[PDB]
Amino acid sequence: GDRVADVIESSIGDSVSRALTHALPAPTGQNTQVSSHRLDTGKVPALQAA
Amino acid sequence: SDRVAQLTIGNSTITTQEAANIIVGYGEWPSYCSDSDATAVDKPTRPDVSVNRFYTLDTKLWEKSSKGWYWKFPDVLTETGVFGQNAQFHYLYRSGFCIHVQCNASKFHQGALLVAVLPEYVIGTVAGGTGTEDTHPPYKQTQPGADGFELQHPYVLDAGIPISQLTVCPHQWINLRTNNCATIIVPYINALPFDSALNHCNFGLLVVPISPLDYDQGATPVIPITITLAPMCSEFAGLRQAVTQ
Repeated sequence: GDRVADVIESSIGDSVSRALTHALPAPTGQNTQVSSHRLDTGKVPALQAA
Repeated sequence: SDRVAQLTIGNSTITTQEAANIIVGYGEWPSYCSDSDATAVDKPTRPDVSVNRFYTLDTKLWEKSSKGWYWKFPDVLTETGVFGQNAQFHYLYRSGFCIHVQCNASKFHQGALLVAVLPEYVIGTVAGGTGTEDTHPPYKQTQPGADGFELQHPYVLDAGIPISQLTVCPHQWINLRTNNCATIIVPYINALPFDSALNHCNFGLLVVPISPLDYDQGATPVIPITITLAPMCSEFAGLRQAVTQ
């Protein structure tokens, strides 16, 4: 049996590999939606951090 | 979150990581002419994306001794892209504008530019110096085109009025230690619903250094000031052959 706390609460032995991503069906190329002019501050899709 | 911005219109996008918010002239966004304000009966043409896009027209060099420059709207665009063609083929024109003035430097450079929009910016002459001669400014000075024109006497805006009160007009400042651009949105300003893009300049864009550019020997000395602008809600009417003036 287990009695000391660190042992009861440990994750030692977890065999379930957590996955951050999952597959989605994609039988066709994505579509393009209508868009209009946007003149905002704060929003900046073009800027990235490679 | 007020310092960063993206302006997308047409097939053009602008980015800036050192902004100072956006000014909307006289608190109102550009709009198309209503059926009650309109008077001309022909159906207008509204090209949309082909003319309401960002156009980068000119780059000036900011020097320690620069006095300031100005540009006239819509004069600056009358010969550029599809917008120009429509302005030439049509008698009537109306639109708004998004002006984006760019000027970056380093955290060791200093200086401040006043960027302002002055409607019906009539130019005056020095009247022969003595003021006894009633001279008039030439076409290349009233409508300088894309290259703009340099102010001779900035203190009085070359029109007998104090630049110290120019801030009563839609404006922003480019203080190098703070921001590297100015964005002003201007609605259509006139006493008529439509007008000629060639004979009438609705407003003038002034870019004047109030606090001189300065830096130490060794730092990049070439500090450009670039002018990018985009028409908004462009409408045209009164079609016929193209005319340049």
